[PDB]
Amino acid sequence: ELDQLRQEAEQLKNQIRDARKACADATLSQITNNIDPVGRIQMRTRRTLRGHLAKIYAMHWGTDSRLLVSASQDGKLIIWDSYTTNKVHAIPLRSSWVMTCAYAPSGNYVACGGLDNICSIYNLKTREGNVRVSRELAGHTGYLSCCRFLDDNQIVTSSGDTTCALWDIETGQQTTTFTGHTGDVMSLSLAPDTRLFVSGACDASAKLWDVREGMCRQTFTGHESDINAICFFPNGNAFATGSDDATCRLFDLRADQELMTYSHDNIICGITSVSFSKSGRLLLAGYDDFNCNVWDALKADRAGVLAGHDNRVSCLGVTDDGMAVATGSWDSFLKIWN
Amino acid sequence: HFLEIDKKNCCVFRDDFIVKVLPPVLGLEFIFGLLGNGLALWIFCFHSWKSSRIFLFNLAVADFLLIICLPFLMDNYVRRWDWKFGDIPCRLMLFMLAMNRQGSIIFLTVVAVDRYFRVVHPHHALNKISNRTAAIISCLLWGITIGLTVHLLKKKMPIQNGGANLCSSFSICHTFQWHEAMFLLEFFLPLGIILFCSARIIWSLRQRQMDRHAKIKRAITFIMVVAIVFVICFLPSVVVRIRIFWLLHTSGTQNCEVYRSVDLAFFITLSFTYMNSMLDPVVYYFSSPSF
Amino acid sequence: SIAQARKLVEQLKMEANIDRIKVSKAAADLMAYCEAHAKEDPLLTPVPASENPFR
Amino acid sequence: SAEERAALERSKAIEKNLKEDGISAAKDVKLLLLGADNSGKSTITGIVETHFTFKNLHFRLFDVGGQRSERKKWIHCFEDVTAIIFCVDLSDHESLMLFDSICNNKFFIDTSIILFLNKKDLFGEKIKKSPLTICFPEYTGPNTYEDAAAYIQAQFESKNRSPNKEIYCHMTCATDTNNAQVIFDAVTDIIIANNLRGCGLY
Amino acid sequence: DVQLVESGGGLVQPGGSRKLSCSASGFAFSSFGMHWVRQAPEKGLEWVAYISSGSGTIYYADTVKGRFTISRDDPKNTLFLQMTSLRSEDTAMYYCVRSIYYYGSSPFDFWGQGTTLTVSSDIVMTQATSSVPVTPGESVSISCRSSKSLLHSNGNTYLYWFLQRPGQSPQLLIYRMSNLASGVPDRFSGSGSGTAFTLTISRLEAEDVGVYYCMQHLEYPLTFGAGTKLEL
Ligand SMILES: CCCCCn1c(=O)[nH]c(=O)c2[nH]c(Cl)nc21
Repeated sequence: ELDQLRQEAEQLKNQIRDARKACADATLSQITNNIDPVGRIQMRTRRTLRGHLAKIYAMHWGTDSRLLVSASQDGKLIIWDSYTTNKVHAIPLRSSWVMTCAYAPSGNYVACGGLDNICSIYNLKTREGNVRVSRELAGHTGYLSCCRFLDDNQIVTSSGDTTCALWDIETGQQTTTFTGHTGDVMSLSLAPDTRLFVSGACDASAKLWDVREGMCRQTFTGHESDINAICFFPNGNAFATGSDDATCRLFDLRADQELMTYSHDNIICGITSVSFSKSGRLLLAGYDDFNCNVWDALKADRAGVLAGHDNRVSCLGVTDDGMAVATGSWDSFLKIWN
Repeated sequence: HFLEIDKKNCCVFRDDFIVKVLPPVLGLEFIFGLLGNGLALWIFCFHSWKSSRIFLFNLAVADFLLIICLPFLMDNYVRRWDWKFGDIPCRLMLFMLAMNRQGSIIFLTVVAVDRYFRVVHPHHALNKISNRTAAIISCLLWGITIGLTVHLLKKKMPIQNGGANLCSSFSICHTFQWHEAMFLLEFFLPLGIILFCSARIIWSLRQRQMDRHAKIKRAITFIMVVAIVFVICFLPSVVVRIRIFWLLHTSGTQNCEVYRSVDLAFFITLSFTYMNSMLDPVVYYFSSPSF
Repeated sequence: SIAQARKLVEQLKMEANIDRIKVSKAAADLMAYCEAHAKEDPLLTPVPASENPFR
Repeated sequence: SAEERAALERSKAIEKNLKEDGISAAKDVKLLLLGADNSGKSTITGIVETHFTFKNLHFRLFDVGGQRSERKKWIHCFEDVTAIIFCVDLSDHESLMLFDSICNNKFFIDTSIILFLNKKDLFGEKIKKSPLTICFPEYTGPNTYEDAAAYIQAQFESKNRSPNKEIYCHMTCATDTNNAQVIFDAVTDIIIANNLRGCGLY
Repeated sequence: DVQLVESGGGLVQPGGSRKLSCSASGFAFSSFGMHWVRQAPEKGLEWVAYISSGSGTIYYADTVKGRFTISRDDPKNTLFLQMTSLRSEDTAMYYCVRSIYYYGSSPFDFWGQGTTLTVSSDIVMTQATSSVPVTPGESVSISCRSSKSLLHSNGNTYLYWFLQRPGQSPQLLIYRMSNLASGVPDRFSGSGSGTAFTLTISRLEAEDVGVYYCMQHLEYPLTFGAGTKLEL
């Protein structure tokens, strides 16, 4: 009985392969060969937000494109005024082992989580002037790896226990739970319209989730090893994924298959962030080799190299205005590049 | 042979053996120090992240200034003490050496006391001072180098000694010999600090039986031989200067002819501090198996 | 295990039946979006000090 | 601007507070703690932090065994630990694969391991009833406490390959206070080694 | 709730001395600044003194500098104003005003109840109108002007608007001349630029009767306008 189900699943996967291959009437390069390159896109260090005591593990940009929140295993989530380097808040964490953070679109809330298996929703605009935990969201069986806000109330989270979940910070309960990965769900990225999101798992597969259905919609694959970071293309019809296999791939949602593979024989180090620029021409991948390598997303070749860290980069958040790209790193210096 | 300075009778010699013997020795020391310490500075500049590296940086820079200054010693002695460049080069030269030698000695002592705190009191907060604190303490030690020898710029020179113009401070005569008193002190007291630190570090390592590892056993050898090379380089010059003061005190004046051999020995053996300048890069450049 | 595999194959069918478009159309749409908005990205184009807040 | 200047004052107050907290934290020593299930750790839901003080040091021990996830994805957090305390239930000896994995992990080639063989008395009594061949068929020697203990001790240390680290094996009967002294002096040797490394001399 | 209460008022002989204290509760007093603002018995507000967080910086009004001294006991959540050589002009009700400064912060957001104390080159702020009779349902307008342009080069314009209801302490309504204060209805709206500012009230209700003071924060000492009475 079980063997019949396994055979039918194999037949279904074969049909997936056949249908995906039939639609591949061209490659991205075969069309983009008529397009001129961006040339040498050199970028330089404008500022350097010093002040973390240890390795920085996450950074996120406020929707106003000025405040940036950084989280480090020193146990402090500090909010930076990026135009003046002034530190605005120094939030003490209940545990030092933070691995992700998020800045709410309204700017009212700052999320934080890590090996605690608990996601803390800090409230910034408290009447008493201090910043205090609003909720301590709990229920994952493993470390919360990445979290993002859809609005001030409901936060989506991704955890090492092969699950992504959608919370309500108004009640602390899960409104919906997403399951289906085999490995740890290392990273997550919400689409620009927040109607749906993608997550990359340590089983080298990336999935498309629908927050209102509560179920998967499409599944993507193609890296040899775990996906470390993932981010939507700003048009909402594609997303880039960066694996530990020292390559970044661009997956089209409507074409249901990988379109391009950014890699270079000099590279052996794993990816750690795959954020785009606002026009989508530039994919500012960040590498464990201490460098951020800007790939021209359509010509599929290197546009430039950004360097300066004495240790691996942990984030490559691009401002919502496209004005600057921040790069936190394990040497505690969150440089601002523009 | 006579020279008069500060209304005091003094004696000076110009025996040809100086230009026969010194220039080859100081030239070999110049070659060794220039190559080794130049490559060390090159590494440190384009190939600092720690306070001990900051102290080694200060030592290497002082040695770099001194090695850059030696070719004027070359000229001076190939000229047989006929200092053609005159007043300002003479006084600037004399400071430069004085300041750079002392600085090299005091850093070396500071590196040894650093290793002391790093190995006998490993947890002590002095091991945790930031690079900025190292920079300010380096500036303070540089201030010590400057203030302890700044008088030598005020010393009037050069002095006509006959058919030549003498550029020198080590004139042999009784005076309030501040510079020569420093010369004595900079050996004896840093010798005490260096030897005390080295002895305590190798008795701390042996007491823990941690020399059971080969790398620690090599560390034992370095930490011991630093004092040995220091003594080999400086001891003969300072002990000869102590003789000079002994002979001046006992044998009296107006019979200077007998001191010629001992002055020859003094000048020729003094170049071992430059020999020290050649060998110092062993501390950092020619260092442990990371090198 | 049997019911779990049944759910797995049912999900595979539900994902298989989704609509799809030719890759040429997708790549053309991505290029059209990118080139339509190319003038408004301070990273791929240089920004003068008059506009740049990170001076 | 008379508004921005007060924000600048706020930034330099909280920067000072960050520096003071860092100075306070620098006195602690962070040790990772590992071992098999029920294997001696308890005698000596997420991360289980525990801490104690000895000779004015403030040791922090992390029992991370609660993480039901791949080591590879979170072990990089502990890259900065001073030492790894590894425990073995000697009365059992299946942990050798875990030791092999953790000793040569990409992040720990420079971090020394402290290795407590635990429940040694139960092992000695078991030797009077079962040969060491039962948990190690390859064993070739007499059935006695001292030789079997030395064998498994060398067997654990034989897993290291990198010369850049040391394994400080030790034995405990889980009925003595000597554990704190053993860890303190081992950590003191470890800190001296790290200091000599920092001087470019080790 | 956040609460501020001050004490130490009464009648003092001219030339005497008195200590006024401000007691805070329910908020992180150590991280807030504190100001003193005083009101003559039938006149608009006037500024007195400042003290920053952690006692780092202090400022005084020109009419007061040296006559008063301001200090705070952060662990006791108490601010002190020590006062000497009281002149006839020093009779006023004194309000304790909190403030906190960072990007996006709202200074002057909460005011104490005030203590009646009685005795036996700066930017000047001016309002073109003294009284405006108005009725509910209609819109209302109040306007204020400055001698110097408040729009600093960094883009902030530091005009502030306070509403004082009869028999009560002032409350913040508009800060930095465009932003709406926390907790105030949406009826109010600031506007203007440079040296002229306007506060617009849409669909007025009787709850908004009172005196509206414009204020600048571009430089110390801070200065209040004479106040426009929106009278029912
Ligand atoms: C200016 C030349 C004087 C010669 C004697 N002399 C000295 O007075 N100070 C020195 O530092 C030094 N080094 C060497 Cl070799 N000779 C030295």
